[PDB]
Amino acid sequence: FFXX
Amino acid sequence: LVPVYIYSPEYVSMCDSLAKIPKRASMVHSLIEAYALHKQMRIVKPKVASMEEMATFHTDAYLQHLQKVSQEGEYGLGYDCPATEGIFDYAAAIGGATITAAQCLIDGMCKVAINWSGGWHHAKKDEASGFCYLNDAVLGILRLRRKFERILYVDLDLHHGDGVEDAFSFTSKVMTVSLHKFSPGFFPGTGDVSDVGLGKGRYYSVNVPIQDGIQDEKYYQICESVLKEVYQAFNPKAVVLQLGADTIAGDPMCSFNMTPVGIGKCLKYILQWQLATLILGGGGYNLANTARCWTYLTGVILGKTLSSEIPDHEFFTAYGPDYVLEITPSCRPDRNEPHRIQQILNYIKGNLK
Ligand SMILES: [K+]
Ligand SMILES: [K+]
Ligand SMILES: [Zn+2]
Repeated sequence: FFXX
Repeated sequence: LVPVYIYSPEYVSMCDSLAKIPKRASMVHSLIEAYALHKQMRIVKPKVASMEEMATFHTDAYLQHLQKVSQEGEYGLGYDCPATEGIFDYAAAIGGATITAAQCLIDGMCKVAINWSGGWHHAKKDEASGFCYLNDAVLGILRLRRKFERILYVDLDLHHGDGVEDAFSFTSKVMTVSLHKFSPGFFPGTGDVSDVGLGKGRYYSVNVPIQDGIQDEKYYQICESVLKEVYQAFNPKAVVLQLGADTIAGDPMCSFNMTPVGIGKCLKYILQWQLATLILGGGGYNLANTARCWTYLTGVILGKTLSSEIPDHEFFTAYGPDYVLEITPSCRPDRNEPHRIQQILNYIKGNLK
């Protein structure tokens, strides 16, 4: 998200 | 002989608490139950992993730090893996569930054991990564190695199965195979086709880099080609299969354009081998579609065709506006150039003989  | 289904109310409630996937475990389980599939499986309550069991892969120091943060509030924590209260108990529950599934397989209780809430494939021995605080897949592989000489790990999540691959990079007793998106800046960045493993493990890691927009037919052709070659070359005695549903059309990852039918064909191809098989989930961030996918795949495991109409159940509104089980592919380009796929497959084919 960030990041992955 | 019936598949084992790892489930308990306390386990589902624990798994429902991960913030990237709220209530996903309950949605998956309640759709499975709405289709009555639990009546065709042996329900087994998961045990909680001990620190001793977790330490078969994770370092003592990482496990001390995880416990400390879990009580109080480095090692890959903070961003994708926030350092929050209770993370150790969550890790122990998920690790314990996959270990329990593996134990059922080594004990001969079943030939297929299912832990849809596992599959946290990015965690490393000493580092949380990619929402994964503990690598339950590695722990399950290690438990299977008590009875099965060679383990094949197949990872169909959208993301590279880097943590599992790295855990086994240097050994020929576990072969890892990952199909995943591979593109500049796409997490975790690893897993080009030239990633083959190290030392005596060279050629015992297989990586299939794929671009946005792949659909069922081509994905299955790729997967079948690779798996036929892997089976003949490696002769596995047991399989661990990660089925993250973030490849499915409609996922916020917005990369592949798959439906559960295409993944199901990959699953059926593996099931034909009649080996002890440990089934895991993983990613899947459109919650209703992930429940659709894993419910459909549970039907595939059971040899059952499911009705298209979603049965009424507690989460019915999440399945609107269509309220059917099938997923319609999006209209986006398939960015996989045929001759590039040929190059990838030919490289793998040569490496496996
Ligand atoms: K993968
Ligand atoms: K390996
Ligand atoms: Zn993923």
